[PDB]
Amino acid sequence: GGDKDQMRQELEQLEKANEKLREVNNSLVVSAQDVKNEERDIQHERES
Amino acid sequence: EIRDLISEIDAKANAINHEMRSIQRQAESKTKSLTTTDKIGILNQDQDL
Repeated sequence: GGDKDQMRQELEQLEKANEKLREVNNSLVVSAQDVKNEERDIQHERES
Repeated sequence: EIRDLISEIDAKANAINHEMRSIQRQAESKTKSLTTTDKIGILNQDQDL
């Protein structure tokens, strides 16, 4: 009974945290892909 | 399957995020047939500029 109640409350807060983590991971991915593209472009231009 | 679907749709939406980024770029390119919207970008072409 105690585990069921604590797990239900934790799962509600965890679903909220998981949605927040998905949003922040998407925001971190935008930055990641943009940085990698800028890197390769700068590399090729300077090399040539 | 739901968490796999969560990852699949998250990856589908991540691919859609990259696809939407590409849409913004191509839409901007098509509308950029007329004179450049901002000319601060013309000065990025050369180190002297």
